[PDB]
Amino acid sequence: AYQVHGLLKTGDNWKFIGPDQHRNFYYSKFFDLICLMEQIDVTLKWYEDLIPSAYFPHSQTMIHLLQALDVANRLEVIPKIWKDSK
Amino acid sequence: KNRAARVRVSKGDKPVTYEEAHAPHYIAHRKGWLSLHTGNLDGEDHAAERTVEDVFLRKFMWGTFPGCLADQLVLKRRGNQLEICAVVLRQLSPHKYYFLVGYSETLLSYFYKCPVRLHLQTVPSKVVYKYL
Amino acid sequence: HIFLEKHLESFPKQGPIRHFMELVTCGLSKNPYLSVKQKVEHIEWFRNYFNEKKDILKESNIQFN
Amino acid sequence: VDVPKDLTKPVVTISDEPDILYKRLSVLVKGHDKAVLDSYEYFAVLAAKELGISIKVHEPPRKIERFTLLQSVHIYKKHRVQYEMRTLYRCLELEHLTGSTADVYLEYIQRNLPEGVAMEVTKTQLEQLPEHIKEPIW
Amino acid sequence: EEVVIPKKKTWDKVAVLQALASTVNRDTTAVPY
Amino acid sequence: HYVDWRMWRDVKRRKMAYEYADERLRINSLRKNTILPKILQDVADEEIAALPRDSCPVRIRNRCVMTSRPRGVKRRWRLSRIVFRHLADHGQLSGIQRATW
Amino acid sequence: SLSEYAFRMSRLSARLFGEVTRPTNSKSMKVVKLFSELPLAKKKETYDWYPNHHTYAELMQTLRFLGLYRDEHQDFMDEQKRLKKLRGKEKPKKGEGKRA
Amino acid sequence: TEDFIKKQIEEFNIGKRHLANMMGEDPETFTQEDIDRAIAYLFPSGLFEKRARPVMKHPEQIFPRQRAIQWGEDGRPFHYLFYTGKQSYYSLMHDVYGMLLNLEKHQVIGSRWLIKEELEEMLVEKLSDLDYMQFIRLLEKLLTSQCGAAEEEFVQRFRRSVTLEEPVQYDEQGMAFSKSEGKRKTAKAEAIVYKHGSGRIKVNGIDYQLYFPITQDREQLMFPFHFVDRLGKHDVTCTVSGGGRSAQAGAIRLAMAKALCSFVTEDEVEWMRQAGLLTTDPRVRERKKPGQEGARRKFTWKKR
Amino acid sequence: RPPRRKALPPRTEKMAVDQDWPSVYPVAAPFKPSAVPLPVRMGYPVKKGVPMAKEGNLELLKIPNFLHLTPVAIKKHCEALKDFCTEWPAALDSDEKCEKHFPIEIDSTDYVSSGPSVRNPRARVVVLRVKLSSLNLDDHAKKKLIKLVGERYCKTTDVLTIKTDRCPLRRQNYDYAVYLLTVLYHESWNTEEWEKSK
Repeated sequence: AYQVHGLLKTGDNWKFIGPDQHRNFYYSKFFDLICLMEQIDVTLKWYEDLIPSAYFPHSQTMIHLLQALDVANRLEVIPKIWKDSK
Repeated sequence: KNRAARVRVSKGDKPVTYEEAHAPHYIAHRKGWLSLHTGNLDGEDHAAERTVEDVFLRKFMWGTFPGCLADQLVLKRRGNQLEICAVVLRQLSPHKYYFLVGYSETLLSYFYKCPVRLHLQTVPSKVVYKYL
Repeated sequence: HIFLEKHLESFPKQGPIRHFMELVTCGLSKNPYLSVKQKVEHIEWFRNYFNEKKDILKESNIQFN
Repeated sequence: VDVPKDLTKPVVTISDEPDILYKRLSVLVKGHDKAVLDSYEYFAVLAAKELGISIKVHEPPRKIERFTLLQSVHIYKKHRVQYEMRTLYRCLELEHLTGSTADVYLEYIQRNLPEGVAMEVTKTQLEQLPEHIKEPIW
Repeated sequence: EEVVIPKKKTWDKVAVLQALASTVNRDTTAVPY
Repeated sequence: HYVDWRMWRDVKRRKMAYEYADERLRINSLRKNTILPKILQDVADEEIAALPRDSCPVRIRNRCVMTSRPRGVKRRWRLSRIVFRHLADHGQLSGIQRATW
Repeated sequence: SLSEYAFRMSRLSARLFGEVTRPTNSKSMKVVKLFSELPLAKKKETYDWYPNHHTYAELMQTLRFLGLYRDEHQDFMDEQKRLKKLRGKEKPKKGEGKRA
Repeated sequence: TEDFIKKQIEEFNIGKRHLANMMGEDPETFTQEDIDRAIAYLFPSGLFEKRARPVMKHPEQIFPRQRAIQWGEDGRPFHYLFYTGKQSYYSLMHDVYGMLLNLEKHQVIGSRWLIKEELEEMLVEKLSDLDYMQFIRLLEKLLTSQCGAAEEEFVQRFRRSVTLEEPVQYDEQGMAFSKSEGKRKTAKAEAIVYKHGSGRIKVNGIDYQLYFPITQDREQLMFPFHFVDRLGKHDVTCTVSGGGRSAQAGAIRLAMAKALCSFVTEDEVEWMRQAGLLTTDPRVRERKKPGQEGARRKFTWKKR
Repeated sequence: RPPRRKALPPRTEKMAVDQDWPSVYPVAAPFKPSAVPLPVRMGYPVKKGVPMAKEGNLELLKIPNFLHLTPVAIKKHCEALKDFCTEWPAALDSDEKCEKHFPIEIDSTDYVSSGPSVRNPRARVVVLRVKLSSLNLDDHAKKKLIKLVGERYCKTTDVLTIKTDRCPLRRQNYDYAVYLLTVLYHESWNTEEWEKSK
């Protein structure tokens, strides 16, 4: 996924991300994978970088982020996330 | 007694914004101009056309956002660009605000043959500089 | 824009009409606000007017072409 | 972490035509605001320094055009209102820069020209004698 | 002593704008423009 | 939809003057000289007299572009003194401020 | 007045600088000064002195009919017109002046 | 309130850091002057009122020093003279009176008294004219008494400096001279007076007697040198521009006096100042006002 | 009752002290209080008051802010634009050498103004300047050229100045200036018989 995203970012390939629905689906799947398979620090960095500049997360993505935080035991971010949800 | 653009005190309760509070002799002293364009400079031209455009823009924007405007517009001109900066109350749903922004930008761009941008800053209520 | 003498070939080589058209061409050459087409149109209108008025001009003993 | 992996760049083509040489660009900016002109002067000077262009600044004397209007709508001729339109100046003289550099700098400072500030740039184009003038055809 | 005249660099009318845009990344805190 | 019928008359006069300006200039140039014969100049005088009256530029009046006021008009802004004051005192005219010195 | 050398030099200079190569008085020079500039009527400030009030008024009226422009002044005028029509003030038909 | 002031202080610190980031400078060494310069550059404003221009000062300065309520949660006022309504002024008076009592126990040139507005700003309390006069009288009685160093420092808190208001060069040939400038009406003059000379004045490269035909102008030129008895002992080269004959003569006179001040003694300089030879004349033409014939003449009030 | 929308907190709160400011403001834009993380205040304060806060402050909205031209942004822009510049000839160190090698100076003006129309007649003026010393002339040709040009030659500066403004375009005026210089030079080097009447 990181290789695919780097390919998207290289040059003007980002313009091929597609319509709004396709872009939202792409970023949702990317962030879900990032939350599942990455260290919580890099996960939070990606969360800051993409949301809300890249897309607006869905409740399922937020739940996945909460699960990743719980796995990392970094519950101190849990309140902030709720504010983010608001 | 001078009456131009002054808000005469009546009871000490009528609220006025920063611009309404200040009298004409305070222009360039405590308040800047509401329209900035190179027309009135030395040697420059087309001042009358810019003035007519500004008057029409103010009237059109006031009549297009009924009661939404919380203060006078600011009409900036850079090259052939035309930025209308407005302060608007948070009355309408943002859907109507976006519709009106797109409408006014496209219509003014086609009417004055210049790229017109409209920048809105929302306020919860009319800002009160003082009470008169 | 400037050398419009070539458009005076339909006018007398010498004479008062030539002097007046020399003045007109000088004025047109000094004019930066008119395209070449309009400058030529002015001279063409003068030529047509003088042609229509050739009777009066020849009465005044001033030949026009 | 979302930085682009690669950067795209514009195309700069080195043509075969020799570039135009400029002895002096006299960018005279006129405005109604001294602070705005000062900020623009600082911006332009910093841009010129970072672009390796020699630049000098001076301030021509301002011009304050004044005029008078009758105050009351009817009669009362002795009462008037006097308005003025201050024109403040700032002249930037850029010396010995080529045509490409001049065009780039002018575009950069013109696209960023603040509203209410007019600009009159005077370009001194160095030229060589035409062939007809180097030696007499006679 | 000889003077050389450099070749004239040419570019598209949007080249300067593209060069400037190359220097700005995406604002993370900002919603799309 | 002009301010008054006088403004409408002024607009019509301006339009007709713009239409006939080239011919008026040509005929006046034929007249205002001493090179050409007198008979031709008299004919040109008659011809320019035969032109419609409203085509004469001297009949154009610089009324205000917003209240049709025929006097007190500042040519640079084409506005009457009252309208110009109303706009300037509200800050809606760039760079115009009360003059105090 | 000047020597023939100076006079002919001036004439040659006028020839080079696109002036009138033949002697001419001021009255005829008025023709040159007429064609050297646009006529007063043709000037941009003259024929386009007024803004197109037809265009402005018709556009605003059409927008108001389409509902995208709230002309408060016209609403006030319509309210006053309705009140006056209820009171009994209405325009009569053409050719029907009350005074006969 | 106090919590509001704390929040404003935190916001100001964050904004100072952000501004230092924006201007690319060290946040730890970003002084208030740097803040002001950055704000002036980023938010230019030609408004003449300096208080109307954008400002991002410390909350201690932006907010009035009247502070929040002068009592804690319990409601007890902090200052013991609070109920006087003028706790600052009366506390200051009490301290001054204590100083006078201690002075009793133990036993002008470059400063003026701050105006009532300055004292009000000092104590952030409204004061009356008679209150200010009473305080000034007490301060002056303190000064007249044998005030010590501490009392002098106390007074200096209220002392305001009075606004009271030369190089020698050598030419390419080692002729020691002095150069000065002067203005009069619209005429501006620049004069050069040499240390040693034989009384030769060249105005615009022309001798004064041929440049100033009027005897009055020559008398004006003579005035500075004659005042110091140095007639015929100095050479002057001066250039004047603008104005009329008398304005040019006055400008040259002022420039010559200022330049010659570099050679005469300090007592002679003081004498020249007392004679009015060094003060730039502020008498300039007054503008004509609308509705009036001239600067001061009104239109003839119509006969009734 | 329909719900009432609640305005979000401004994004300046989410900003970082060590962020990249040019990202926030890439281009000239009006002052947005929700986007400027500075507690700037503008407005003449009321008696015993403070200057108005930025939210709703029309005075700050009036100012043509330079927030898009911070020194960091200027440096980055110049670094990007350095690829577009061409080096000036190092040999031409001073105006003396410039006059030695390039004896003709062409002056033209471009006027920038706010409005939908970019046309400006004053931009059509071209001013050609040349030192007669830098030309190749003899005594007689120089003397004849001076009389021909008249006031266009200043003997103090030894500079001939030909101003062309009669053509609609700047290129046409430049061509006319070159042609005028050519014909003046050729007539100067041409000798007439009536010149003997001097």
